[PDB]
Amino acid sequence: KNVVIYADGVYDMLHLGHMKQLEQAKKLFENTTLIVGVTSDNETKLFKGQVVQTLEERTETLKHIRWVDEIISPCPWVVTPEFLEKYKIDYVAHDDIPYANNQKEDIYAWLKRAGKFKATQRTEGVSTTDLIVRILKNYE
Amino acid sequence: KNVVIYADGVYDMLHLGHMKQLEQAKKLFENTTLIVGVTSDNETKLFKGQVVQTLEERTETLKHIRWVDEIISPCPWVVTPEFLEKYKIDYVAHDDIPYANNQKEDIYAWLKRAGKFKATQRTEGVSTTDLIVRILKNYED
Ligand SMILES: C[N+](C)(C)CCOP(=O)([O-])OP(=O)(O)OC[C@H]1O[C@@H](n2ccc(N)nc2=O)[C@H](O)[C@@H]1O
Ligand SMILES: C[N+](C)(C)CCOP(=O)([O-])OP(=O)(O)OC[C@H]1O[C@@H](n2ccc(N)nc2=O)[C@H](O)[C@@H]1O
Repeated sequence: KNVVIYADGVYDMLHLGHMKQLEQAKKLFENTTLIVGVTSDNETKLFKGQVVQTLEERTETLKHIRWVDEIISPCPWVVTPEFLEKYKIDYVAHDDIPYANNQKEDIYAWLKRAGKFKATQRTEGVSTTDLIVRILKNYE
Repeated sequence: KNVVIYADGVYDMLHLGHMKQLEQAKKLFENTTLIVGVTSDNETKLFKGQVVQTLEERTETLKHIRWVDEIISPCPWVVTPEFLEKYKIDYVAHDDIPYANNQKEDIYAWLKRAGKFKATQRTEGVSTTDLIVRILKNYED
């Protein structure tokens, strides 16, 4: 009854949305190991856009989060079944929103069809960027 | 054996500096209870300046940090002997820069004289605002 959970992400400018996500992942079953995958600077730039923080920084911050049991740094961009079998992963946690890879429309779709995906919910309006937006409007 | 450490703060827009301070506090001794105090919205505006996040949001964020054993929200601005009595605190953990208000040049002074203060180190250039400065200095994002 100990279920391995893999949640992957850039985890740039770690903020309460990520932390709450990691909490949902950890708490999907009574007993878990939560493995966090953090993407590389270079893949993140190729496929998404430039990263504010290096992989080292993004990895360091996540060590402070209560829910995290293990970290894979760097992690791959797309989840392969070789990868699930290597880290003994039972389910992959991430939001519902289809995640495009330029021509490939949802890199998580295979996992949903395979029965190996658990949806977590986004939290809105608490990003590191929304916080600065509040500062620039209390000025004004 | 078990030592009770009290770290107090605003803990606005929680960032790696804060987390590292808490980590240091927690690890001051082999066995500890880390109690974190989080200041009220109105006292923070009155004694320090704008607080971006409410008391509820600052409290919630700290819920997620590995080192935190207990939170006192809201906490008082100035530590008193009665407060250390109430929670059984051995040491208050904070950076060693004297912290002024209207009445005293260092609100930590009595604890420092009393052998009841543990200095933690600041970590510079990792704040939530410093991160947003790196986006803006290189708008290539
Ligand atoms: C690169 N991948 C495909 C391997 C995973 C990347 O995933 P991502 O770009 O959604 O990364 P991210 O760092 O933005 O999000 C990481 C995790 O944070 C969660 N998240 C993020 C922001 C937010 N406001 N609420 C959230 O719940 C996302 O749902 C995701 O589950
Ligand atoms: C208001 N008090 C007097 C009740 C508590 C102290 O309030 P404060 O203004 O220092 O709060 P703060 O939130 O700015 O910082 C709280 C704690 O994080 C530490 N800190 C802060 C910023 C930073 N870059 N590194 C840190 O180590 C501070 O030294 C302090 O120990």
